[PDB]
Amino acid sequence: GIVEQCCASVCSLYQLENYCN
Amino acid sequence: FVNQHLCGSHLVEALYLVCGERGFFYTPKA
Ligand code: NA
Repeated sequence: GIVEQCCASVCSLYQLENYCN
Repeated sequence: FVNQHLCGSHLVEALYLVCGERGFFYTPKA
């Protein structure tokens, strides 16, 4: 999920944008 | 500012800022 991708590892704009509605 | 380790309120603030008026879903567990 986003924790693994952005907290446990370095986030990206791509990943964050995946969670925008 | 997104290319780092973003945890907790920190991560939520990044979603908030990047998503704007679209909104986002924050599912820490799934
Ligand atoms: Na990552």
